[PDB]
Amino acid sequence: SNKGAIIGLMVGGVVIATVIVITLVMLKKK
Repeated sequence: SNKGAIIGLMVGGVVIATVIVITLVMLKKK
């Protein structure tokens, strides 16, 4: 409650950032 649940999305978002990094690595190919 009150910016309290905002942390919840920060937990499952750590894995979303791991894929974004490798993404830029696949772009240089083309």
